[PDB]
Amino acid sequence: LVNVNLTKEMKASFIDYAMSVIVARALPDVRDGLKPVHRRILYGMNELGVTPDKPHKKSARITGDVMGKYHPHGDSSIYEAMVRMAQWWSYRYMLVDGHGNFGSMDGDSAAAQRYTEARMSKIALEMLRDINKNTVDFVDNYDANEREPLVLPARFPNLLVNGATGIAVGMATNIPPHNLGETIDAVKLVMDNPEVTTKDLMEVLPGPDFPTGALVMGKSGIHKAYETGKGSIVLRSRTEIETTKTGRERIVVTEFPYMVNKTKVHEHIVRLVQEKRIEGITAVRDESNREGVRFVIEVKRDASANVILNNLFKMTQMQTNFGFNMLAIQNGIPKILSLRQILDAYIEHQKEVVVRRTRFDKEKAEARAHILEGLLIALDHIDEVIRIIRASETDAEAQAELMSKFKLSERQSQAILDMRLRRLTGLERDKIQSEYDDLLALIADLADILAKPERVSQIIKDELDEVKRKFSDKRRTELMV
Amino acid sequence: LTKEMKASFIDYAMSVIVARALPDVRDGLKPVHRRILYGMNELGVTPDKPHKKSARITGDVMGKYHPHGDSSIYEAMVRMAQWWSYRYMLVDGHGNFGSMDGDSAAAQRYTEARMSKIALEMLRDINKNTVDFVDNYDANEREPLVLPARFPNLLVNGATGIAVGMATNIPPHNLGETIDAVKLVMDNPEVTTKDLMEVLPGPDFPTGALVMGKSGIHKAYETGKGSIVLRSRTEIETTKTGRERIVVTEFPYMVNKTKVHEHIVRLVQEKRIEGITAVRDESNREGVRFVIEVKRDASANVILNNLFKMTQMQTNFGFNMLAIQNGIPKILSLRQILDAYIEHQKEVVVRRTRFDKEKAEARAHILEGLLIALDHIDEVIRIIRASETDAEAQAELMSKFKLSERQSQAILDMRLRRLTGLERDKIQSEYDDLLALIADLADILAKPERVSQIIKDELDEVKRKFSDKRRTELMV
Amino acid sequence: GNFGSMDGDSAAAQRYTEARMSKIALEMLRDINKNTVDFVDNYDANEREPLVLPARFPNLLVNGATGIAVGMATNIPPHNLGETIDAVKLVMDNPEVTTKDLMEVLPGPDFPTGALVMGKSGIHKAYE
Repeated sequence: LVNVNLTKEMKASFIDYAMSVIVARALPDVRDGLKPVHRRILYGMNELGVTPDKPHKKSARITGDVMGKYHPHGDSSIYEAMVRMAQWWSYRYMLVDGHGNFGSMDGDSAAAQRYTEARMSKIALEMLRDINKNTVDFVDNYDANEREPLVLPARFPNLLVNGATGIAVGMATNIPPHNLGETIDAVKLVMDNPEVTTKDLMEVLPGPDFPTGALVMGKSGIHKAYETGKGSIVLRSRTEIETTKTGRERIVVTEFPYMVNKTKVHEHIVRLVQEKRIEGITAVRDESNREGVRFVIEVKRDASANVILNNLFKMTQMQTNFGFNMLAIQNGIPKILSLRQILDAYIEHQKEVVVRRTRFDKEKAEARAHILEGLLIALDHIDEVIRIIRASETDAEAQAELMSKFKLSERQSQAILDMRLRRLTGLERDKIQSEYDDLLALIADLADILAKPERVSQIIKDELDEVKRKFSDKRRTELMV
Repeated sequence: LTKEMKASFIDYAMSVIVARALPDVRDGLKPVHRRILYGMNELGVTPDKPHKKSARITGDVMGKYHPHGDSSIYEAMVRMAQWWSYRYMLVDGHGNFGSMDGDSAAAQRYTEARMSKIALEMLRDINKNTVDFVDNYDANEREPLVLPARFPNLLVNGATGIAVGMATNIPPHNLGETIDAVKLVMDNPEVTTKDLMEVLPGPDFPTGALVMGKSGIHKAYETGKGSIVLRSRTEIETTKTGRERIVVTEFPYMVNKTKVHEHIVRLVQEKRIEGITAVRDESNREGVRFVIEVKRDASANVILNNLFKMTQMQTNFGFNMLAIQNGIPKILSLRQILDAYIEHQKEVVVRRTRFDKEKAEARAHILEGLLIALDHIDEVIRIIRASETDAEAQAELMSKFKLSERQSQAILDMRLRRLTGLERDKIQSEYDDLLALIADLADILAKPERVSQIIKDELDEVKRKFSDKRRTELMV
Repeated sequence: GNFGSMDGDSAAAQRYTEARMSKIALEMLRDINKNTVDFVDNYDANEREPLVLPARFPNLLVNGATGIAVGMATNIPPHNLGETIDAVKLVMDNPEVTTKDLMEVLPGPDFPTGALVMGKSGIHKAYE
């Protein structure tokens, strides 16, 4: 069978086994927290240029395209994450704009692979634009040729606020979600104020949010989990007693906390009927739910319906003991972070992002500056260089005489030599001079941004406010003590 | 009314006859086959690349024109692959085409073909405005009504017409014999029919036969009417047991072996010579082994004359020998094919000369502008520095020297690489070369015999490239 | 598909041209093995085409014809089939019958819509 005798290669293959199973499935990353397959989806959708501006497209074709541009990995988790980042209700924020059959929230994952027709959302335009941006190393695949980026850089801790699902690999962890607006607020307060305290930002930060809209009670678990990320908290559904025209009372729920089925709990209600461990209950009904979710339990008189609500949030699954585990990974090794340290690593990432983008733009401007330096030096002593080309013979003689007379490089001399008559009007000569000084002003501006670091902070805050303007984030949940 | 009905009769009869009856004198190439070769040249894919297996070619053909069947277009393809029927050669192909056997190759697109070697030089000079064009009914692409030629294929491949008024037999001939006939009529406008007997000893076949007559050939090349003998080859050899064995290789043309053999079996089996149960007619993939053995107490020659009376081993092959030119049919003789091909090639060469003068004098005008630019430069530079517009620069150049608009703008098309003096001498050298070639073409245009010499040049080109002998062994 | 019923709207949906035939060609012609009709050859003169349509049936006598504007005009007006079979079989078993006694067998020239016919002098002229 095995007959493998060398324990050393067993240990080495076992370390690669463990770390590769880590790297494969979902991890608390530095910059996106995502699966690498998510990164694959995003980078393929970007570099194919499939915008939401353009119309919809059959997406299983795109799935096979990305699968063929990448490794021959299995289709299952691919199509799973394809659905998951198109599910509007599960992830708090919108990524993939599907068009087909999914199942709403009640245990029917419709998997119509033929009908896989979709687009994306407009938030990847805020997520990543690294076309020219020297940011991230690449790994090569098909006989080691074609790029794949290591990480997903951004200007945005959105995926902090999204939430994570990486549990069964080694030890368990997740990321519970918040909303974005007060996140922007507390972040900018740390930006302009690098020496703030936790609880004063808890004054800025409400509870961990949920897309359905949850009733939150208690803050001791909030105190523990904003610090150390461990503990379960209690969650209740928006549930009311309503009187009829007859005086009969009605238990009316609006939503539920996270990871709840209507139908499994409904079967559990029918159990509780036939289990004969709860009384009073008459009608278990649910209709018209697509204009708005409306599930109604209706109970006879002389029953103490609020005590029955107490019995619901004691024994039924309507009560939620929602636990946290945010056990981080920063450059491979597992860690654990406070809410400050997350944003700190975000800050220094934005530092490196804007610095490297500015240096790429710097080298753009420097190269074009050397171009226009050569142009203006050609404009200096024109007829002498006319005599030069009327005299000399070769590339070597021309470059030697131009370097002796004007101290320029070879490419500069040849770009001089590539000047035609139709770029010899004094109009375009002074337009060269004008755009030359424009780029000089841009170089000086970027050097001034290199002088002081806080301009980066200010521009980040500006475009955070732009995103919060285009993406107003009202609340949906409710916190109590 | 009835005059308009007569107009419809005349015009529609012209449509049908020019459609599917005899082609022009100028090409000898039927317009179906003409468009086959034109679209296969406009495939562009060389015969050097391996020849294709597709009906996409014929789909573009049917997009070029709607017939009463593209299966007939494929029939035209296959009948131009019939080397055993139509001579050398118009198809570079691979697929099933059979022989003169009764073969049915239903695999239509499954055959391979592309351009052929003779077609390559046969249809050059499209890029020289030599031949006129007409638009299709589809109003999108054009087509030529005639073709340029490098030989009278009229004589190379014959004609087997249909009787719309009457059909037409035209026999094939030989390559180099036709070349010698061209040279003969070129050197002498005073040739005779015996001269034609010299440079053409006789019409030949891709298979071979025997033509015993002489004056039928004489009336064929003079009157255009007459019938000949087509005879099978006969070889009388000795069986080891004493039988006058008959070996046959050649045959009359358009004569399958199969039904002839069946009628021979019938004539045996109708109370006649029945002891000839010896018909060894096989192994014909090396050649033709059509061997019988005459029975004992019977001579071979009587059975030979009886099968000549069966009109299949000896056949009166007639000739109608008609043609189409200037919208009319015509009874044929030589100095008509001959002078027609001569003056057609005159048209082609002279119009090619005119087009080459067009290109050469246009480029000469360019290099005029180039050398006049390279005379004096820096003053033009400094006056350009006193300007800000290419229209102003054009007006400045018109004030400076005599140029064209194209010349002025091409002088504006000068980077700094253009500012040397060696390339001045190079442009001057090619300028004098081009002036010398223009004067050469003008002197050739003031030379009638030089055209004939160019015709001799192309004849010697195709003669060094190819030749063919008389495979059809003819005794008279 | 789409045709238009009888009121001047010839629907010509060439894309929608989806069809079958009727079961009467099984009575019309079965010449597979049947040495009946010469053939003419087309694409470089190879493939068959029959000269005529033989049958066992004068059905197309009873159908009707439309050949008018070519030279002079002619048609074939239709009958029905049953009394046609009757009068034909009477001529078969009786080769020496008269016209009007078969007009006793043959009603007027028929029409598919169902027409009111008056008069028989034109019937006398046109059957002759």
